[PDB]
Amino acid sequence: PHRYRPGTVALREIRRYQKSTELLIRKLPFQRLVREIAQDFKTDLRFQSSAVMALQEASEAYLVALFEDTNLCAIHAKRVTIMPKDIQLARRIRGERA
Amino acid sequence: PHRYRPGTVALREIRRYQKSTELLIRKLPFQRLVREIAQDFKTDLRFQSSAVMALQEASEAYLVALFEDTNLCAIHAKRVTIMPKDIQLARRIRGERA
Amino acid sequence: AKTRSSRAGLQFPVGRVHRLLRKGNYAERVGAGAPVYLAAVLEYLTAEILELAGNAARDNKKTRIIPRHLQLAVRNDEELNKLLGRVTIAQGGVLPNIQSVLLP
Amino acid sequence: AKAKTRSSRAGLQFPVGRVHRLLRKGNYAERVGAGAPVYLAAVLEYLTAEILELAGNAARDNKKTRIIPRHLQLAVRNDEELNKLLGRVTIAQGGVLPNIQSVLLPKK
Amino acid sequence: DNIQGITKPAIRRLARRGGVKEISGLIYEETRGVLKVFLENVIRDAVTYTEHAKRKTVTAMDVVYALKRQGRTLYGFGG
Amino acid sequence: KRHRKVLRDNIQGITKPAIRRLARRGGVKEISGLIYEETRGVLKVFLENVIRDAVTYTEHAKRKTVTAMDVVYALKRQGRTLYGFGG
Amino acid sequence: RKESYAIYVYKVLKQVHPDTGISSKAMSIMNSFVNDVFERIAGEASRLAHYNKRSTITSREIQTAVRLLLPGELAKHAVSEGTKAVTKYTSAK
Amino acid sequence: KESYAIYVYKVLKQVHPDTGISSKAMSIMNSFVNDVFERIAGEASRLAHYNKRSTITSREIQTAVRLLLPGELAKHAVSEGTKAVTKYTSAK
DNA sequence: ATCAATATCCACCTGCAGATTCTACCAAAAGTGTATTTGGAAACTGCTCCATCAAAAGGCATGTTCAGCGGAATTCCGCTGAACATGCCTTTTGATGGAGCAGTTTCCAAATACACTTTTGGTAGAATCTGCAGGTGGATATTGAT
DNA sequence: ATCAATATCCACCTGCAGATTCTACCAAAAGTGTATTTGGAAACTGCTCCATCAAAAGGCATGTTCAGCGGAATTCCGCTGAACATGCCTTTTGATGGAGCAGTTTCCAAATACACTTTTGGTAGAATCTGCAGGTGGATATTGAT
Repeated sequence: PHRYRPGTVALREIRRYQKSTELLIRKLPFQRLVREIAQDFKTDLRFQSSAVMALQEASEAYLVALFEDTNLCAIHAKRVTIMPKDIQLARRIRGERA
Repeated sequence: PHRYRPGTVALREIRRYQKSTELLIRKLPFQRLVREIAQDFKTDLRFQSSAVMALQEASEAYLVALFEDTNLCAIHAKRVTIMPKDIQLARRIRGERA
Repeated sequence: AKTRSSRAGLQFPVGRVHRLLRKGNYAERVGAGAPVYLAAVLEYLTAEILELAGNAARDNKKTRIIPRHLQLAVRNDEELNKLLGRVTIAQGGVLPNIQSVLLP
Repeated sequence: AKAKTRSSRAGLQFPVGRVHRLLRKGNYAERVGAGAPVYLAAVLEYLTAEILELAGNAARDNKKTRIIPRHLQLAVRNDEELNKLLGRVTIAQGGVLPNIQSVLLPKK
Repeated sequence: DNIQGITKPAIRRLARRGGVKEISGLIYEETRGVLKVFLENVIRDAVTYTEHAKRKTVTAMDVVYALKRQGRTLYGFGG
Repeated sequence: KRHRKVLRDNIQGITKPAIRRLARRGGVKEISGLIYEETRGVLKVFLENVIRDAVTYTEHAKRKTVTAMDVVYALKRQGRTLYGFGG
Repeated sequence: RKESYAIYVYKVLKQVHPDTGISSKAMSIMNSFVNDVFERIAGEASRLAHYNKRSTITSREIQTAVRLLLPGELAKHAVSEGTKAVTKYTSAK
Repeated sequence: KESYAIYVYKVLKQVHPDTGISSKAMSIMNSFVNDVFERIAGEASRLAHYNKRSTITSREIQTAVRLLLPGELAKHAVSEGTKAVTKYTSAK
């Protein structure tokens, strides 16, 4: 009965995903959200396949970087577990809450 | 002898300067710093007095906003004393050396 | 001979703005309605910020609006604060604000 | 056969006639000098070479011959200057640079 | 719900590419809310460019133009 | 004075009391001793960058005098738009 | 001659606060505000028109620009005020 | 539908004769060239207007470049530029 | 809580510099009125490519177990905030010479402006190749338990 | 240190999806040859305001003492997230009508362009006006020792 210790697989995932470039969010679900959010701005809309793709590419690129800054904030407070206050602080200094 | 406890005069000062708008850096000294840097950049330059005031106005608005961010990074660390590490965290997130 | 501002019921100069559009090279042509619509929007916005600056002055027992008044009006209003989130109003100071953990 | 292209005269690969066309129809000024499209095309060609040269090496370094997005990202974010120039740009399918904060590594 | 369609495993994967080793349980919700605000801001601008061009189909360029205005310039889909 | 002298080390003109006052308006209650030199460093880089562009705008206009507009345009470039000096 | 939106800022000032004045430094900031917003809007109009292979900037471009630039309520009201002014200017004859 | 794709390819072959490029990569390059073009042209526009000038010349393009590109990159961009205008001006 | 030291609050009060007030000239605007030119809306349409339905494909939700991380409590010290003494350098008020900035007329190199001719860069349907990504196989490093 | 289980590399293989070399019809470019126009440099110069020297005085920077208390280091102990493998739902993949996105043709309302004519927003120059900055006293807090 084998088992990897806490964090050993996490580190492994970090290594894997920083090597690759594939989108990490499942497309269909992402597309639903996009369309849903849009319907609030103009009813009965169509989307070029590439329009949805540009938005997903932009969104993951954004979140990933926000996860980088969040990590730095957790670490600044001598932790290794990112928390909401960490995301809040980052966006706040980014001026996204200013 | 009467003596205010440590931190009382500090809050007094915060309320004092947040209630005012005059520049806080001595004028003449600031001007020499401008001339020194400009000069070690291109010799024989002149300055409208208002170009130096525009630079001081912007530099003080820049530093004050930076100290706020720094203050937040220190409190994030459960501290009340700002340190270089805080100023550096704020600039890295701000994208000034990220 | 009436001005286009009067014709449009505006206080801002419709001719100056139509002129400025041309000299700024933003397009080959500038329609007649453009300067009218823009002069109105410009006027509407200065009314808003002047309304708020005027109140700030009043609150600080002042009759003449000064920079700090403009700064208070902008930073205290979400929309304007957002519209000017990277603008620096010289001689405006900051809004009084002390984080909680710093108090006794 | 003869009428020589402006790009060939300036000894460039990039289209001077097009850069010139694009400056005019872009509404940047009333007039456009003759040298601007030349100078500007020269600058775009140079920068283009700079990135391709670096991205090419990233391809070599990965035992690959065809330059893909990943290669371009690796070339940009690894160059202080290019990285600064594209500090607020996102290269689709570029991924990030491999990087793990030390304090997150196993305590050896 | 759709926003809930952005699953824990996916958010965790993003965090990973971002270099995150340990993730608090409350991050997931927090993240969606952030992702939601992002999309609203961007889509709202794209759709404004769609209507301006009297169209019923948002185009990659409408998104690219939006992104550029948000200071989120994207290479790969035009412009 | 009698004169024409060398500018040198003026960054120290940004005194500790003056930096303290700025942190105050910034709502800061306690300052570590290492903040002052770090602040001078941050200020110097800020200035070098605005002056560099401003002075670039001056040269382009073949002038010897840096104007407030030069500084105002340099600030806009840098994303630090300034109101009150002609822009 | 150096043009300023000053007299116009002052007229509007008297409309909203009959007994209030403005210091010249405040007016200076106000003049910068009107120029700044003007440029952002015209700028947006400029691009909007190019993205559409249109050589003309109309009241319509100015409107989408305003929509893209100003926050919620400000945008709602500005569009209204501009529409209103065009409609009226239109009807003088 | 114009694009800098071919000229991008030509420059590629001078730098890495045996290295190819995927579409998605070519698309990224294209965006790159348009982005820089817009950034440089735009500054040159402002430059002229600030000085009440009606014309955008090589002068304006150079300064625009000094303001936009980072140190060393700018240095070379300025030379390449100056070179091309010279060669061009010295040709019948 | 009561009490003494100190800071803050604030309405009263007038000289001063910054704001509001004309009288003037005004050419630069902005408006007025043809004449010429055209950009783009509107209608009609043909091919894309976008939305939707079926199905074969595979990453996620769920419950359990527990080690390890994060916050609480305790402790010690050295650093940063008050407070105070001393004195210089910044701030202020003025004047002075002259460097440049900015105005004005002048006029040629360079740029717009068609018109004419040549050619290249993009689209398209067809045909062919080829870099590499999954897929296999086996070696070996890593990780974790004892 | 000794295995035992896994994850990680690697060298080789190969099918095909995306990269490519070819052909040709061609309109939008791009180059070219001529006549016309004009932006902005050179040259003269009026006059703003920038550099600078001067003197005085008090606001403030500097430097020291002293000890309160904030920051970091250490021990502890719950509980919360990570690992995991258990069984199933949604997503991904590939094929078919249709509605819009564009390519095209048209003609009219609207935007130049231009020659006057008239109204206005700037300005520098005189002079009076007026909010408030900053000095003052003393009455209401706010602090901190006891």
